[PDB]
Amino acid sequence: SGGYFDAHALAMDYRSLGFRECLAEVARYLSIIEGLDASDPLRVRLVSHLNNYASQR
Amino acid sequence: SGGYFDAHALAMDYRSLGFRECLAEVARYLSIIEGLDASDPLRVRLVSHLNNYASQR
Repeated sequence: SGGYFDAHALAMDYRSLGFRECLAEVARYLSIIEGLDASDPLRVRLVSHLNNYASQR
Repeated sequence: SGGYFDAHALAMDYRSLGFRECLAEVARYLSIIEGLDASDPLRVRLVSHLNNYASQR
């Protein structure tokens, strides 16, 4: 408030970004390395689990 | 360092922490939900890939 900015709260926002960086790598890895397409059961279950985990937090 | 709060350093730590939280959830999810033990090929490759990706950063 006022002339003060909560840079600590801003720092905490990096947690969700780091979490999603890993989520993105999970999707890329499964797709490109493991060769699991967009309809693969495991790929969809795992990535959606991570999405829901992040949203809950 | 110095007499001030370094929000930059804290942000970097939250970023690295968030990435590892996703990695932790991936390992836990595979074990508990998917039922893949610690020596399962897929789980081993994915968890090891992410762990290496993290350290690489």
